[PDB]
Amino acid sequence: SNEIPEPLQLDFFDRSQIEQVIANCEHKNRRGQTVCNVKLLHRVLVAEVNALQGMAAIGQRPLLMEEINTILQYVVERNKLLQCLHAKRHA
Amino acid sequence: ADHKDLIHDVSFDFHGRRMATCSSDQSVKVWDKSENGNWHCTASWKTHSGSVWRVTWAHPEFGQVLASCSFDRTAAVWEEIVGESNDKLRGQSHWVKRTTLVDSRTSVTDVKFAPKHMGLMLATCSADGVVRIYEAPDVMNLSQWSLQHEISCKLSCSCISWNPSSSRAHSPMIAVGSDDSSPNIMGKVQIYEYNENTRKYAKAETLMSVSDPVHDIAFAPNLGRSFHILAVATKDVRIFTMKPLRKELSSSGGVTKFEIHTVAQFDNHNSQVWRVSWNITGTVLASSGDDGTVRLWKANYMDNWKCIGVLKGDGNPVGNSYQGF
Amino acid sequence: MEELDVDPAETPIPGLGQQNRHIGFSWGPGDLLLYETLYQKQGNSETAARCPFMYLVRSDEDIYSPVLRKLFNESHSIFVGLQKSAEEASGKSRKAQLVQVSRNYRSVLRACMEEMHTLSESTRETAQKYISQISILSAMELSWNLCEILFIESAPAGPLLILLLEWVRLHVCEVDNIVQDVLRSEKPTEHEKFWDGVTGYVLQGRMNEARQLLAKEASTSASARSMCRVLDDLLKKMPMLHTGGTQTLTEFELKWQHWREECERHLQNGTFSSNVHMEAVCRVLLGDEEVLLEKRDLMTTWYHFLVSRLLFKHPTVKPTELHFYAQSSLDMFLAGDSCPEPLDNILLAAFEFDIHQVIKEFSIVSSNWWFVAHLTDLLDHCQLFQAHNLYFGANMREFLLLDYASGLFSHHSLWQLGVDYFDYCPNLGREYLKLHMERIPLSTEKKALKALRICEQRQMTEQVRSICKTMAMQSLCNRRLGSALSWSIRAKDAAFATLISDRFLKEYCERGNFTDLDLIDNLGSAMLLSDRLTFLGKYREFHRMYSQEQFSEAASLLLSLMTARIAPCSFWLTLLLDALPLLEQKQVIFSAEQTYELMRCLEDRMAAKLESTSPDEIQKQDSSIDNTKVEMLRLALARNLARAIVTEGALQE
Amino acid sequence: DNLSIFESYGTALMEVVCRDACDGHDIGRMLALALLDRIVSVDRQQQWLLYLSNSGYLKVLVDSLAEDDVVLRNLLTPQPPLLKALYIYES
Amino acid sequence: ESHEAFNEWFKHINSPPQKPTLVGQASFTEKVAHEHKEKKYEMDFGIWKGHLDALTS
Amino acid sequence: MADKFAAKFVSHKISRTRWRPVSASSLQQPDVFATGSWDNEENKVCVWATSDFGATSLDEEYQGDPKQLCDIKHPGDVMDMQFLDKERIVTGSSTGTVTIFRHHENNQTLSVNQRWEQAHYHVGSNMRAPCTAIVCSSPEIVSVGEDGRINCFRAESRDVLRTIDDADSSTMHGVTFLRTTEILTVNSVGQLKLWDLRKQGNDPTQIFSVTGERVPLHCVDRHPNQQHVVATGGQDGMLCIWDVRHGKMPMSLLNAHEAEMWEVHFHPSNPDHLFTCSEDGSLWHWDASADSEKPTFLLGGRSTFNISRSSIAPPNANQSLACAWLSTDPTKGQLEITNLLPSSTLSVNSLDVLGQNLVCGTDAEAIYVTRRLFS
Repeated sequence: SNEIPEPLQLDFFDRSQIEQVIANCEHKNRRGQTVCNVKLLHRVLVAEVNALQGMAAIGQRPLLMEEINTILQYVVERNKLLQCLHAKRHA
Repeated sequence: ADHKDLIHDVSFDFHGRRMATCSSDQSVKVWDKSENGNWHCTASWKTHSGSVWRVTWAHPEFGQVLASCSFDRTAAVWEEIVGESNDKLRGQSHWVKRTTLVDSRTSVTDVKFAPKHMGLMLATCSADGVVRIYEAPDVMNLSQWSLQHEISCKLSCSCISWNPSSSRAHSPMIAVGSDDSSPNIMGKVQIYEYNENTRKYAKAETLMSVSDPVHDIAFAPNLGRSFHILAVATKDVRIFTMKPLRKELSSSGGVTKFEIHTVAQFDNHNSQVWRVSWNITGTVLASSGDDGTVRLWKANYMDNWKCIGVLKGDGNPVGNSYQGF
Repeated sequence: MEELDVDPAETPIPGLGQQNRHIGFSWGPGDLLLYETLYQKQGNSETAARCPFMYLVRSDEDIYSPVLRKLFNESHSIFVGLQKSAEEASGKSRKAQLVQVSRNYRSVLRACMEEMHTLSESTRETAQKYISQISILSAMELSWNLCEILFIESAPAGPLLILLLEWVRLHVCEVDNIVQDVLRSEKPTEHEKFWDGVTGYVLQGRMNEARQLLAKEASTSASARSMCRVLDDLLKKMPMLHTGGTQTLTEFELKWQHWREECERHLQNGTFSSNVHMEAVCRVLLGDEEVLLEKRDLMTTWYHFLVSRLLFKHPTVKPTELHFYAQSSLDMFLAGDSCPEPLDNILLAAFEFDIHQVIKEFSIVSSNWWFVAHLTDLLDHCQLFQAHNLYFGANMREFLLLDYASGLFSHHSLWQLGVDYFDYCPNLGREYLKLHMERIPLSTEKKALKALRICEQRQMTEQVRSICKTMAMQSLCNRRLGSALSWSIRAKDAAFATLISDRFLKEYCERGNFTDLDLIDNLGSAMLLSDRLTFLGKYREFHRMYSQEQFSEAASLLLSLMTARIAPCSFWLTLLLDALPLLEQKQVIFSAEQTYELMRCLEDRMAAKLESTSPDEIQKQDSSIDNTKVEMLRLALARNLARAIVTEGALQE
Repeated sequence: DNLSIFESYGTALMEVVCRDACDGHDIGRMLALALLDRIVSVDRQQQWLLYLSNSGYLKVLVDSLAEDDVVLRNLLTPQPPLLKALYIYES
Repeated sequence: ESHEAFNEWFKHINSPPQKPTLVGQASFTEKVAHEHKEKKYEMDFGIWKGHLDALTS
Repeated sequence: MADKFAAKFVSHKISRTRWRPVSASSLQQPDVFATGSWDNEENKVCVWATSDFGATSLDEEYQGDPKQLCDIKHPGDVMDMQFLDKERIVTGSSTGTVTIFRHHENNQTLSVNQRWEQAHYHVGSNMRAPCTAIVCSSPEIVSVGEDGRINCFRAESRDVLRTIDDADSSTMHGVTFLRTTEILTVNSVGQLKLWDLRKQGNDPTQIFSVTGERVPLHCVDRHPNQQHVVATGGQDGMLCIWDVRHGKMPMSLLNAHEAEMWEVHFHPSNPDHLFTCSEDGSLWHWDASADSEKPTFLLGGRSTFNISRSSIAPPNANQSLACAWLSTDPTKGQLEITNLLPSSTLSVNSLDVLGQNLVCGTDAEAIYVTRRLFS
């Protein structure tokens, strides 16, 4: 294969800024790579989105939640394509 | 008459376009720099009954607001009210004293607004050894102040100064130098930081090696540097380096690990060194003493601080130069 | 790199030694404003409508000189080209760019001195300042070419010396004037300075014109004709480079030594002697220090002394001996009653090749930093260091960029440049840009717009928020309501949106008209970010959809907004008021359940309004007669409720 | 036929091989040199010679012999360093 | 030319029609977002249907 | 009716169509504009609102048809104009009347905020002349006329606040700001003249000319990124690249077009974008400032496109660019030209770009609005 991930289309957010924060906040995990954990990721997300405003987002809190979850599966499938590679190499 | 006998305080606007002088004459004069030049007395009026000590101005991002203090046990808050606006003709702009926080039974020793990025507060210190910290819950009333905090300093207040915050984990703090000169009290400057965990100030530090009557304290602009720098003008020239090592996650405002360093020491004024002022980056020093002399300072290739110039207020300044080595 | 102690940055005021007042200042964005305050003494001020005097103290005076801003503009322009190039290549291409841009800069330089000569010839009072500027810029150009050649090209022996002679001549045009003055004399040969001009030509490597004049001298003097022919033959057989695929220094020095031997043999034979001028010339050719030092007038400079010494004794020089020869030249040209000069020390350090001391020296001498920054970036491309930096903070580049940029920021158009300087600051120019854009007193919205795009390219959200809030407040102060509106929607702060939305609401109460209605109609999904604008939009929506009589969707929108419980107390007034046409329905299609929830919410809001006034009372002046309307309207309601229910029950028939 | 394919690759391929032979690694230098020698031993069209002449690679190579001189002058000293410099000069 | 037109028409018709995109809302903002979605859907369906009908005719 | 562009037929000869400024603003793009009619029976100033194509969130859709909100009489023809702010418009009249109108988005009408019934007369004979060019720099407003005098007004003034006189009558074509306090103009002979707004008196303060290549100059604008960088469009279609704040000799003259240059403007949210019109009715898209992203097909000068970072190439010595000030021939100053559209309607005389939005008016009494292929 030569698969690639689907681009994120973030509406509340600036993908450049998210990826900056991602590169800054990813950490060495016990699988041999520097990647931020999903839990840390998501509640950093909630913290930062709460850091600004809060007037009428109350109704859009769903949309915030599904978009957070969707970015979660994005990173999940990033990992999912990743792990295969090294065992491909060993094989 | 007014301001013609002595000047008790002079204040400028943010970014610099406006000025004002208050004196022991009980009146205030407000001056405006035309962008075409020349300084013009735009208004003047009485605000209090004692020798008007200080005036400090709320941010232009928060209106043309003056805060004045004196030997009056009281502190007045004047607002600029525009007569007419919206195109044709601008009516006489007038000063409305929004409120006077009367919280004092001694000399009102300093008044100072907060940095805005956490919200704008206001701190007033009195010769009672007490400081009062108000914020405006009302983001629309200019006469509203709720007193969030007060600290009993146990030392008569003389100068207070805010701690710049430029981080998502930095919480602000207050440094206080005391005009006390008793030669049995060791350390005239105290440090109190808002311990977020308790949701209230806890004393972060108090620094020894101080025994002089404190006249001026100067914070470093926060910037990305974790370490902070302080300049002190009491009767000497002191400069200190403060590296934050690490703090307890629940007692951060209570206990602080600061690598504290008496880094620059200059006694060259030979009088009561009243004042220190820094660059907008806090990177060039101007120091004023009681002898009418001011020394200018740059830190060298090795960060070493040096008097780059001497100006006499009781004599003629040293000459300008651009040809050294 | 040594300690740098200096003195004040402005002209001392004699009145300070005349009055003894205190002095105060003001940190601007690029200037320090100085004023006289009354302390260290009392009484006798000057304040009625003006300051006693305000001074704009500025260490960077050079920016306020007329042609110098031309210099600085074209300088950063070439700087832009330089960095656009500098991120891409290295090696031979880098060298070629560096050498030719060195000529570009020096070209702009002597162009500037040309226009400033036109300045000095026109004005005599400022001719002195122009002369000082000429001298300093000429020194800048001289050291400029010097450092270029000895690093940027770093050429081997040979072309080194030719470029040395070219640079000597470019700074030394005395010989042409001397020759013109000699040609002025009625008898050129008898002139004392005739032979001096001949020596000037031969020093400048102008053997063609030297032999042209020597032909005239030979024709004039029969005895000296042989002398001149021998000298011309020697100059024609000057040994040159020897390249058989690679230039050979060995044959070069061998044939030069043989040429020296031939000159000595000519002098001994007498075809090259017997005349004071010719004997002196031969002694100089073989190298004669005391004759050169007597000729110190025609050289006038120790670097010319050095180049003459090398040309006449060591045409192939190495840096290992350049320092010895420079020391000798300095000592011998200063052996008299001549004291050293700052530029003399500068050139001595440059010959010492110590980057640290020389950058120190130019930092001290240079009133400002364009020159030092330019040489710095050039030597950075040259990579002479061992990973050195300021060790005071950041690199030398960032230091000079900051100081120069702030000096620019002092000016209403010159601010822009620092942006471009820090376009190459990887982590810090962002924050410097911050510092300065909260030092600026914005009064020009178009300048604000330029700053807006500037921030746009790097996505600084927070600065945008701050500036938009500030300018919106300026707009509202001028009661520029739509402008404040614009700044607010830029800021994305629904708080202010709602705050001035209240302005809209109460002015609609006062005047009965939709305000900025055109702006209102077309805002998009941002309505879901501000409830007060949500209210206003749904209000116009209702006015419309009722005006075309879609009562069903009218009721839908109304029920939605009441169960949203929208608008403040003085405006649930209007929420209540809205139900009247629905009462006016003489024909209905709504469900019995619909009527239920309708009236449900009607008295629900009724009790809620009773309590919003006061938790057990009402105090609004409108309520009483409004309560009367309440009874009559609910009367009509209940009668229509009987009507609707009988219709609906008959609808089941 | 393969010579024709070489010339079909033209400038880019031989650019690559020239840069790899000039600044590559010892083993790879030997591999490239052997490839070139066997290719030249059968070439009759000399595109390679023409291009290397045009590009001035000969200039940088001959100027590198100045560095060869200095390194070998170091190598003549007692306890010479490893023979890799000798192999380089040999290649 | 007829076969080319048939292929274009067949791909266009086999392309499913535009969808109004509504799922029962629980909040007023959700109704408003539905309003937006139906604006977009009414334009997109109208233009797509017009081109579709031109093609089939 | 739109294809890649709003096409509005108003049956009025279009002179002015400028955005009541909305670009770089709010969270909403421009949709409100001000119009000025010329050679129409009612010489008028109108406010107009354009709606977005298709249907969007809560904006009442619309496939097109921008509509007038309000109109007001303007005596004489309507030549030059600038938005003093979003709410104030500054307009010149052939009768010597310069009017600032306070227009309203709240009630949709224009009100006479200020009217200078008399202004701009050449000194030496005191002859009246029409206000040739206008540019607003709040609070200052700088105007010039074919008299050759310069008038600096303020919004609220009724008098000529500052007047730079002249004894040499000159017909100018366009004006721009070098600084906050400095103005530059093109001249009908290819001259660029500078005056100090703080220095007043007859005869031009300084005059400069195109060297070698000489064509009359019809338009001038300071570059947004560099006001000292100045672009002037001429009668031939030759383009001059300048680095001028005291300069005299042009450091780029590139014979680009073969038709007169009405106006070229910098994209404000992208000064690397420039938009260009010609008399024939053709239009051109420029994407470059000192670099190149588009090609160009009739521009002078050397060099196309840009070198990439990262060195994977044969060992090369490349030379820096030559001293442009040492020559007077077409050289660097490239800004690219793309014929996105040859002439399609009657002669286009006015174009404007605000943010990523563009509008233009033609002699066909038509308004054409574009939003893409440069955004």
